[PDB]
Amino acid sequence: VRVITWLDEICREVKTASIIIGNSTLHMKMSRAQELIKRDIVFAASLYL
Amino acid sequence: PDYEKRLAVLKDTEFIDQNHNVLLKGRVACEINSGYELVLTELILDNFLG
Amino acid sequence: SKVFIATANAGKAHDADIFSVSACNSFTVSCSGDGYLKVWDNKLLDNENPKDKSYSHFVHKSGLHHVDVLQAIERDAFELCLVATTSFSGDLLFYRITREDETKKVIFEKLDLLDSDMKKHSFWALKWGASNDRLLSHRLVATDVKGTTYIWKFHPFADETLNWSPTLELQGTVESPMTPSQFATSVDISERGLIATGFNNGTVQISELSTLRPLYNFESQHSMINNSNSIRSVKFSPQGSLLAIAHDSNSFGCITLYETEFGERIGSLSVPTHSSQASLGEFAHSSWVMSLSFNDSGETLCSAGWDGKLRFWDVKTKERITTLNMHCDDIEIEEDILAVDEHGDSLAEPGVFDVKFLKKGWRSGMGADLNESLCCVCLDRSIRWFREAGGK
Amino acid sequence: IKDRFLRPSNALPWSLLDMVQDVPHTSSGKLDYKELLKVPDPINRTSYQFKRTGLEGKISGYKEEVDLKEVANANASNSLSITRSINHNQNSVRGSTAQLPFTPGGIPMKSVKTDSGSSTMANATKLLHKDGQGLFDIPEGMNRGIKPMDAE
Amino acid sequence: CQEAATEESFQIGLVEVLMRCSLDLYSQGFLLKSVSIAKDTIERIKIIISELKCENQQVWIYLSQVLRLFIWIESKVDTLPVESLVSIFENSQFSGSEEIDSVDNIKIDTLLDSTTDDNVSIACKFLILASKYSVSDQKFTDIAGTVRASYWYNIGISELTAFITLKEPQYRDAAIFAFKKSIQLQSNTSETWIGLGIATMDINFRVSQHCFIKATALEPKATNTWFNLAMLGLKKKDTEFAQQVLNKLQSLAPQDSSPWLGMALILEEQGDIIGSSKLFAHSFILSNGRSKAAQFMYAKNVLENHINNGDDERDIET
Repeated sequence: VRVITWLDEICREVKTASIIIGNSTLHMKMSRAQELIKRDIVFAASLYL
Repeated sequence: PDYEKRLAVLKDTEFIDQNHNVLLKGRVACEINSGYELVLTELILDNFLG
Repeated sequence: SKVFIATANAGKAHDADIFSVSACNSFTVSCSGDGYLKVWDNKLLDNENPKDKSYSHFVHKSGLHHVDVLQAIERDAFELCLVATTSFSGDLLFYRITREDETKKVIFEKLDLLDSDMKKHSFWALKWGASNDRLLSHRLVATDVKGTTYIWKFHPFADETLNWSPTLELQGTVESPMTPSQFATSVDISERGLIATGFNNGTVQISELSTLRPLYNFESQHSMINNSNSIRSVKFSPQGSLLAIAHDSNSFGCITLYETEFGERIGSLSVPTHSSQASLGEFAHSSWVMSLSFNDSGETLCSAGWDGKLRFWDVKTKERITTLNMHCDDIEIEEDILAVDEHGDSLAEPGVFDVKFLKKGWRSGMGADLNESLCCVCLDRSIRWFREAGGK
Repeated sequence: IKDRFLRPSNALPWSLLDMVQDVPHTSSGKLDYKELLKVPDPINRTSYQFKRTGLEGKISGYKEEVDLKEVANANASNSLSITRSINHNQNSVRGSTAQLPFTPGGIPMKSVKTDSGSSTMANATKLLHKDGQGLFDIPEGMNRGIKPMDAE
Repeated sequence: CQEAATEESFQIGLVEVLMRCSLDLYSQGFLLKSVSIAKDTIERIKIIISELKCENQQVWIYLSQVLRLFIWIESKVDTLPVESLVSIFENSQFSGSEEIDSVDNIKIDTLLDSTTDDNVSIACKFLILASKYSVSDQKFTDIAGTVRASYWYNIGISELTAFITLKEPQYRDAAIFAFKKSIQLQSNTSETWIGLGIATMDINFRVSQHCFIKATALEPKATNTWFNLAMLGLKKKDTEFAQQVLNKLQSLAPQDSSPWLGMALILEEQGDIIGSSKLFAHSFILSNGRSKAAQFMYAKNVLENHINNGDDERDIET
């Protein structure tokens, strides 16, 4: 789960950098990944609200 | 002194230019906060990822 | 604001598909293809799906596809609350509320407001209005096959303490301005007063309700197909002068932002959605989109798709915050789960019909203060609720 | 059978939209490309300020002033001064690393003016200085120069 | 504004605040709605000029800037309610210029009956007069050159804009003079190094290259200075120069559309089309109608791919 989270962090970090570099397809791919991995147990409720 | 040696590799790898300022390679790399940033920076260059 | 989570759930509400939802501070009610009304209570007990706190009511044989509730407080004589629902045939049956705390026996009055002549026009996309002494009539806009909008001033009170006298009326008849004759898809009012109208050919024409005024229009975004651009839900920011239009495009969904005065496309609400495998373009959702909705402030927009996906679109800067995914297995109790439909299709990505916000102090099931709660209903006869994290 | 196929196109097929246009290069030069070229926005060197009446003066009397320091208020150049204009392109915290950051405390950031020319722009324009009464040939950082219209 | 009838602090401040309502929305996206405020508040500004009794330089700068949203953008020519602003000079005080009058030879009340009154040119002249003909420092503090060195920038900028839009040497000359004399009277605040570089280098290859190269001294980083140096590609003709200068831009600050646009142009003009297209599209995505050529050149390059082929209509991406 932690690994998956850190991958979300990465895809975010790379997304900005991807945009900066230029390749829009790459950015889309990053955001396609960022769509799919962020769900269910991977980002569940924070039980301290 | 060691920092200046870290500049020798950072100048050689073409992330920062020889006049000690940031290039596109150094720019893109500025986003990555992880420790394994140089290889990751080198991963994004060609259509290999496409 | 960030990511919402399940405050309460339900499943297998009606016999047919649940085509729309109607929520307010007092209660929430859903309409369906079999054509009934189950008035779900807002105040629950700690960690329990009520079910029996939603008393059913018989309406129609054919069905009920669109529904909405309105609440108000004109005076101390009567705390106002009113419901009206549309059918597949097309008759807008009004339903007057009369509640008790203990029993909760909400039986409706036999309400036949209009005579037989006015029902030549159908009733498809109804929408109530909240007027806080801008115009004394409680606004309401509907559509029909001929393309026309009607209002009904329902005041039981005296002087144009207060003696009982419920009535029906008309503010002004706004027709379909565009030529030739067209089907009016959907329509909604605004708090400021600028009340645009949507059509089945992609054009949204700006207008006003009381003055009988058709202002101006604009061209669609790529319209060459049979059903090229069909506008499903036009919506407005509660405070601002922006206009969020929801329309379709062969398979995909298309959400567009405008403003009332200019009518210029600064941008369409889209993200990297799946399309042609590798070479993508720009769409709101991968499949179709039906119901858009704003939060109380008018910043976070929330669209309801056909692919079992809610997405939170930031209005101030056009970009998605996050995506909530809808599956059949999200239902809580085991008996109510419908994984596969009767005609053989997995419901892992069902059609989400109507998402609708519940502002500060409406929902309070478990772990919620003055919260911006949310509700949603899907193709698999389910109904679910979500909430903001924390509150304060 | 007797309609669907043989009925001609109401629109036109993209196969037979090859005779549409030609694209000339010249618009009908240097000024043709760069229409956007422009000086920065008008400077407001003065500033409206209004003070107080006197003893326990809850906003009545006033006297005005003028300020001057560094440059225009924008994060594109630098503007390390904390009083800066907040644009409509920033998140709660992250946003972007493009816009330059706020001040650091403690450590000396060496950038003194040293004046009430003489030594204001000391080794700034003096370092980058070469030929022909201060006609700066090369853009600084690299070595190349410039070549007039006679090349081509 | 309803409470305060005519005070120097509140109602002058109402111009200083509500002017940027326009600029903000212009930067964000909304124009035609937001220009309504700009159009309306001009008359209000005039009303205030006589009512509050405060026709300062700051007010004229504010109105100059508001006016600048009918010059940088010119689809609001039909609305243009600035025709009744000669009465503003009659309402306010009139100090009058000295050096700037001799260049173009256009007075405060001598621009109404012009040679065929075009509407854009009416706006341009109302800009020119608004900035140039403003009163001197009457009952207002100063400190070493702030009265008539910063004000040369106000002049020189407006006049430069007038040149850029209309293409008339008369205003260009008065811009040049302004930036020469400002240079003389200051030469350390790094705003005079830009305008002079811009204006004078239109005549020939490198007279004011002294100004435009060494703008980076007290000004730490660039924005428009390194972008407009790409004009050497046709006003001199060196190709590597054009791209190698923009490398420093795109390395340091790629967030803006301009360098992307410029490179895209460079790659286009040589030979390559697909990479150039990609670049232009990316620039467009970044800007979203921020630059002029961002929208235009995109549509151009896309249309250039679709000349001599004619792809299938059943493709959705196209």
